[PDB]
Amino acid sequence: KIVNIGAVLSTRKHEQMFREAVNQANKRHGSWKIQLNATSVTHKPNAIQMALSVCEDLISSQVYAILVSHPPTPNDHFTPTPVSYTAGFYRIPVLGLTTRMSIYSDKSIHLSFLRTVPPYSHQSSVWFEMMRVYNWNHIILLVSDDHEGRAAQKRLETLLEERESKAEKVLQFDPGTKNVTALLMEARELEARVIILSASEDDAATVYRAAAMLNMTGSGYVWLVGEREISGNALRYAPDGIIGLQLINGKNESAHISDAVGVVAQAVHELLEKENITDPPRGCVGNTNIWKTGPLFKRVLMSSKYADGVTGRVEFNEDGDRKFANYSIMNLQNRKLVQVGIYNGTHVIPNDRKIIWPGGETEKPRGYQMSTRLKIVTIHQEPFVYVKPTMSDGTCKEEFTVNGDPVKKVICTGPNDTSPGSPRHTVPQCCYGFCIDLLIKLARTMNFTYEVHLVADGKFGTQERVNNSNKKEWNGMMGELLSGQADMIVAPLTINNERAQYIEFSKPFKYQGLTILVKKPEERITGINDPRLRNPSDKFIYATVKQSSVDIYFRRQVELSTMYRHMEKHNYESAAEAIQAVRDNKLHAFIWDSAVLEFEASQKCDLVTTGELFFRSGFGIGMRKDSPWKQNVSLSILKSHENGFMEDLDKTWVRYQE
Amino acid sequence: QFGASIQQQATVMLKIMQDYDWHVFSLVTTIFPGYRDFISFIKTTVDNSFVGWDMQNVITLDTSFEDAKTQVQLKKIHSSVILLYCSKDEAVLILSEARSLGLTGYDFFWIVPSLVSGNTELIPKEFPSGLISVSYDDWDYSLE
Amino acid sequence: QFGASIQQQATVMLKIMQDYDWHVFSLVTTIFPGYRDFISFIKTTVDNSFVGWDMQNVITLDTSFEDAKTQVQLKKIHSSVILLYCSKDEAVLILSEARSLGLTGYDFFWIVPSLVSGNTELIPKEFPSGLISVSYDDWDYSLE
Repeated sequence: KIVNIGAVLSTRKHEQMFREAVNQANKRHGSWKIQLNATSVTHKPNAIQMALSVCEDLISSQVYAILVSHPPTPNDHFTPTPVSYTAGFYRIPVLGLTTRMSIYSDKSIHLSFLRTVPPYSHQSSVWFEMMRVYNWNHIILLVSDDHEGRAAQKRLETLLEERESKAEKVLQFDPGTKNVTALLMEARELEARVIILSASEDDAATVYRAAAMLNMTGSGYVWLVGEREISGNALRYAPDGIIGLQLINGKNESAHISDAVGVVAQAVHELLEKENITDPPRGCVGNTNIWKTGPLFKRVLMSSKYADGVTGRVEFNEDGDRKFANYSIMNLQNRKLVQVGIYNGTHVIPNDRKIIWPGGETEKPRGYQMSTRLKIVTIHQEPFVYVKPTMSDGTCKEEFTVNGDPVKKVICTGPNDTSPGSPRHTVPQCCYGFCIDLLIKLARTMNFTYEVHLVADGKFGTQERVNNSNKKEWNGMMGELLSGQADMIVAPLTINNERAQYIEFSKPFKYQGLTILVKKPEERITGINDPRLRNPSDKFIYATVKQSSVDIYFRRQVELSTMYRHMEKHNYESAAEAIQAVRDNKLHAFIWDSAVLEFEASQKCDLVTTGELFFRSGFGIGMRKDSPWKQNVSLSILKSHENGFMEDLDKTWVRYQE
Repeated sequence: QFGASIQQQATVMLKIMQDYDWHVFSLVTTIFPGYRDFISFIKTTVDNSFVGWDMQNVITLDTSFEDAKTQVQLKKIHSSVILLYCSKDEAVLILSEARSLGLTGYDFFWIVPSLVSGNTELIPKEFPSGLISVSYDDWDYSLE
Repeated sequence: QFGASIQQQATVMLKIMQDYDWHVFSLVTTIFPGYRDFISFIKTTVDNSFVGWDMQNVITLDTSFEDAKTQVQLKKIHSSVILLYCSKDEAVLILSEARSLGLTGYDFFWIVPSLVSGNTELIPKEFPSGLISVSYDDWDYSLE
């Protein structure tokens, strides 16, 4: 007829308040014959013998609830873990009250741990409420604590599942280092300014000093931190105008103890109304039998619904967290904490105080500034991308064409040869041609600067297994684009269904098919329907560029596996290698686009194309995902389609013959 | 520890599914903890495998099933291979509902991990004869 | 008596299906008597039609359903038009089971005979709004 409650509490005044709450718990519950005893223990500066003393004292006491209520501990470990593990050996609920670590959220590790405080990842949902208010989509994540970093990434993907957007940059590294400013500058070069930080006080002060020295706290830079990042020297190193969070009664222990007493008391009076009552045995000596109503009492604690307390509607979810939590939103106005918002369990309301930002006006700074210098990457296409070495030092010889058109070149940067050939030789040379004039037309239509560089290899990019952990990766232009080093691929991109699933496409500027390059008895082949090419031999030598989209289009064709097995022994690096090889009469056929070989037939009369025209497709501009550089650029491309500028580009290279 | 984690075990089970061309499957996840890592590992493995897995959407749970809202999600199942991540006392009720809904047919498969399959002696009669399990408990190599 | 028969009503319902080109359908028959003549009349009508109907196999019920073996035949239903022949008492359970299955969709039509369509006043809440029925109940021509 007795119920024992164990507690690890230090101060005698709060012990007296705890005993007073135990005494007042039996007030409104009638004259029932249940009794409530409480046993509180102090704290030795160690942790092993503390765990020993507490575990054998609570075995000898046979308690039902175990409480740890020590915020101001000098050790920064904050580990009530061993007593919770010892109670989880017999499945006894330990109600943690102080820490908010995400390692306690794993119920597979902490089998019988409950708590009335949520982890900080729920604050990101509050920050998602910022996304419900300030209408901001692209974020920049920075988490140093990797024990909670996977849970923060999980919660972030759970929040972004609704809008189906993507985080622009995520970062995880070892806490303790200092040279993280390179990734800060890489995030600075991005369009967004939203900064989400999840670390301890030392790394927060380190990144505050790094933003202060590099002036990343100017206009438009969105800063959004929590309670751990506004304490200690991080509060001293914080810039003025930063927005932070505050836990209402997060450190106020006296009402929190009474709330915990009310929760435990109503849980015990709920459990007394049901059958199958079991008791914890004397597990110190000769008792390893588990307490059989562990998950039963846990299920009692799952449906615990309350209506008493100064905090309010305390309620457990499936994770045993805190529902309907009042939060405060603070601002740092001239090294002074100024309250600028309140938060109920679903909605943010700013108070009568104004919101003064570190940049300009008091309204929200739209920190989504698009890149005025679009990084352009391309492959060396032979009739389209002419690359010429410089004359004296980084210069371009301004030669004139035969039609009175001056060639407007650009200073591009490119490697010299392949990686076994050239170890490291990347020089700036002169790029011009077809798509360069297309980019000149785009820069004439819309005012934006650019940065033309070249892809490191001579491949488009295929979907290949990386050599560890069985993961798909891309390479080439797609590998340089998806890594964030490139912005817009201006190249004759072969449009297919696979790449449409991953990135968005624009309107095609080129429209052509496929053809066969031969040299001039049947000297022609007339397409794929030659039966000798269905079952080839060592005579008809035909191949294509290694890691090309033509090979992917043939890989989708499940009835031409013989050509896929035949052409893999003769794939070349570039198409010019195939031109030189068939120039020496070593090749016999080559599947390639139409107008390139038409221009090369206009250059060299021995180069002969075939008669058929299959795979009538289009080539456009390689693009990113949903972006404001899509609609206006596509309208500019269609404006180039409707006028005679396509005919002008034909007059430059296509219509011009010899 | 000298053991085998659930991630490498999921890798082995998806290797089994790749070696059998069992590409049309489903996934039922309960409220047993350590489950979102399992879902995310399945998502990354499907995104990093040459199969292109035809995966039905995840049947999620909230509590012990009322057989009112979980019934609709279980009646969405029409695929053969069924994956599950739960405890044993949950799996008894899951297999009882699956036999009650007829999900234990000859076409339908059931692959469970080693954490739900406990003692070799304690086998309740509600288990389907043909239940696929993967455990590192090798009787050929003793403790010595 | 007057009016049509169940065979002429089946002819009218197949004329409805012919006028709308709903050629992919099914047939679900319960243990209400006169059912083998109904199935044989449908077979001879498909065999005497200019359509070339796509008829799924007949789902035959046995007793009050355990929702174990009948659900296997109900999950085989991939067609659009569902043809049900039963009484008024079993129709509530069949429509509730089909709603639990999710087989009461927008493309999943329901055409019922006249005898299951009972009282105009007594309408249970398990009827889909759009339930197709055929009966000789004409209000424009009275008894006189």
